[PDB]
Amino acid sequence: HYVDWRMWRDVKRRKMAYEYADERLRINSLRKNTILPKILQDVADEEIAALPRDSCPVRIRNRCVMTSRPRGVKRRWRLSRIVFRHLADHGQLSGIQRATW
Amino acid sequence: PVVTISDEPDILYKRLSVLVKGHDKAVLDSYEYFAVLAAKELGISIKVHEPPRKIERFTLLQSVHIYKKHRVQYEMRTLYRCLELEHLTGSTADVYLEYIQRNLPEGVAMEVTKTQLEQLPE
Amino acid sequence: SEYAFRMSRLSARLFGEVTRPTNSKSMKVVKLFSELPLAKKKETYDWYPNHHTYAELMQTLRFLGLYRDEHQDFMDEQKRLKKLRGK
Amino acid sequence: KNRAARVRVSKGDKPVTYEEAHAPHYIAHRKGWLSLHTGNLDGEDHAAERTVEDVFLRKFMWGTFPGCLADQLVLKRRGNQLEICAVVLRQLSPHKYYFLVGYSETLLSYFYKCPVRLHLQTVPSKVVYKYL
Amino acid sequence: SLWDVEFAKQLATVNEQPLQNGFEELIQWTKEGKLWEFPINNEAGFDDDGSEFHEHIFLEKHLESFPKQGPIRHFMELVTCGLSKNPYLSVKQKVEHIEWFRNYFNEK
Amino acid sequence: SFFTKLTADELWKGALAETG
Amino acid sequence: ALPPRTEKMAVDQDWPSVYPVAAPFKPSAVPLPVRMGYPVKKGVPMAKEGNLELLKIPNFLHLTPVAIKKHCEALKDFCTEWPAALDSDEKCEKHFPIEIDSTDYVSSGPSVRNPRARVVVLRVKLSSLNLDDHAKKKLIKLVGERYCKTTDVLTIKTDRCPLRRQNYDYAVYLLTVLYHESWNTEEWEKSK
RNA sequence: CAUGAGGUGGCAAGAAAUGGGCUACAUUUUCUACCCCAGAAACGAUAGCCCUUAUGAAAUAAGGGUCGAAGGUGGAUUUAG
Ligand SMILES: [Mg+2]
Repeated sequence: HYVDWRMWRDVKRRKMAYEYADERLRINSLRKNTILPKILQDVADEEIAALPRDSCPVRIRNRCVMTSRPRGVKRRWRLSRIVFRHLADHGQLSGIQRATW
Repeated sequence: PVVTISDEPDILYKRLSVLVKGHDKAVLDSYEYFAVLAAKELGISIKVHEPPRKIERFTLLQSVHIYKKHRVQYEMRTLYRCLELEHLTGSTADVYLEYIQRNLPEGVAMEVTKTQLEQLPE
Repeated sequence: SEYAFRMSRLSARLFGEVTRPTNSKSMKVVKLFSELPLAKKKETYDWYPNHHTYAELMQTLRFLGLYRDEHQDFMDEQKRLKKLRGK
Repeated sequence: KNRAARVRVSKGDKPVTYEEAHAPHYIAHRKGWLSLHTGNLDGEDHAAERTVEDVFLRKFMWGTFPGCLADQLVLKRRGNQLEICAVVLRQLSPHKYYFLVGYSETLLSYFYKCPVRLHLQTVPSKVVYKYL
Repeated sequence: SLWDVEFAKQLATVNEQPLQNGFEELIQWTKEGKLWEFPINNEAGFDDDGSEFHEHIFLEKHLESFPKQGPIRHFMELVTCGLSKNPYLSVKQKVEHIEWFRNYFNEK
Repeated sequence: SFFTKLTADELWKGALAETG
Repeated sequence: ALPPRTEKMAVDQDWPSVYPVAAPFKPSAVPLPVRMGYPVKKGVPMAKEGNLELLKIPNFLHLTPVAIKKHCEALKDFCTEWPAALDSDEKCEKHFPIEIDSTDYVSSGPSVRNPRARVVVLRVKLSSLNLDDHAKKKLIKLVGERYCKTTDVLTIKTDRCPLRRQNYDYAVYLLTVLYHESWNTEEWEKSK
């Protein structure tokens, strides 16, 4: 009942990130120093590596909510430049008017 | 009815500024007028100025597929209105806000109310 | 200047922030703790709203008889036609 | 040939309503915005969230009121409110409509945690602007 | 006392009239807790268990015991500072984080 | 999904294909 | 059933009761024959009794001037008038030093949680503080980007903790501690 | 029991041809000051090479050294105002 499998995957990834975020942050903190030993840093890195992928925050791709398309997606509305346009034209978004300029 | 009076000192608000953002100009004007009518009636010295409109613009493709040159650009305008109120007791100010904030127009009209305290030094 | 340094230190102490001197690298940690992480932001985890809920509820409503997915009805009709046919 | 919302001249038969008969370039000019909320002003938050809700609501209304919406809705918000103005045909019995309305109010309210109170506009036929 | 409750309910019912006006409706809504308490605070709730700034910011107390000369301590201090700088995390959360860190340290 | 759905008229039009 | 409450409406009437609270248009309720729309090439602006445009308009059918006046009259209670601390802000300054000034935003929708509202600054005049000799020399040194020289105004800004009141409290405390520090000179000071 | 779904790894490099950009080829210039009265000079800036920095689980960008190509105003033709 999401639009496609890609969307579902994305959602799952997001969920994973939400679950494991704090820990990840902590590990990054541990890593990213000149303060404190090298061995410890190495260990931290190893731990991070071990931690499962998709919990990774970078794999989180932005799509449109309505049509599962990755590009032309305004982050202000979270919808594609087709869907958004459609919304705009009928007049279903307040404020959005055509730039006569 | 039923107001009551506490024994504690009421809080003092100085030059209470209020900035109304809106999409449509006429509506904003009307709102301003209403505010003026209110405040004056109450017994509050106020004034109004209109700070300059902002227009965030952004462009996207007219087609679905290919055809790059051919674009459509949108804009979402916002115009402002100051409503700076010169000197009042705190309760009164609150009441005024209530009168205003409840019955402001829908979506269009969004005020930002910079209240300004005074107090003793500590 | 030593006096200036001392003053700076004092200021830092007053305003909570890093008192002991350090690099641009170690400030990263501080920044991180100041911020939320990218994954815990309400834009991120709640980017796609529910969806499942929206669908399921609609379906339930349709079943009840208080709402009509016209598209869904059309699809059903098509399916029926197919069944009648070939299939 | 740009051809977004603009309904197309086929003959002199097509009965078209005022919102329906006006191209997107008129939105500020000879038309108004259907939805109304603070999100799209700047700087201001929670636009995306609102948009989805708006999209949902119209659809829901259509589902509920089948052949009983003359023209597209008007969604409004005032703090913690969600007012709706639906132009409805005088087709069904009023009792049925009443039954529907309360249900819609309750269901929507429970969904969005926002007291809805929609107000209907009974008109016998679709209000024609042009026979396009 | 269920009987008492029932009686009260009955009394309430007896008292009732219809909605009368829009103002009345609004009042009712307010009483219920559906509408907001004007003028708006952007606060109502979210009280953070009576914190009073020092509980959020000054983390000498929540720092706990560990060697006060090494790089580890510096790191901890930095972390504390970061936490203090933070608004969005609660009082509990910061403390929890600190505890976790401590545990980790102990483990090594 | 629910948002991927749409009105009936459009669907009908699509089906018919009476506009080459 | 007719155009009711329009054909049977009195010329000269308590209008505020017909539209008390803000609501949509309702052309049956409204007596005015308003025509809202762009005219057709050789026709008329669209009639009252079935327009979307009218509905769309945010409306001030409530808040008629008379109604507003009445409301004001009703609310002459709730309103303790402020004393003779006078205009010009000189007298006030003399009496009340310090100027705290936190904002609060009123957005639409189900939530009211806007972070921006929590922030608070504390603009206090340094001459109006009036208890510093050597501390004037030290306070400035302590407090870098704040303290304007054209108008002697210390302006601490608090953005750390979530609540507004707590932030304010912190700011107050910050100021006090700063003052104390300025007053209480250290030993190392001498190396100027 | 697959043109469906999930996982791990990978996939993009040019013998070439051609399109559209950027940068030059210098003295109306190059460098430094100043952002338009100055003082010096007699270019160009990739390709790599190493070294950092940023990002991020993980190297694409940014800076510094080094190096320091071709090019020494462009043919038939053609592009814009
Ligand atoms: Mg064109």
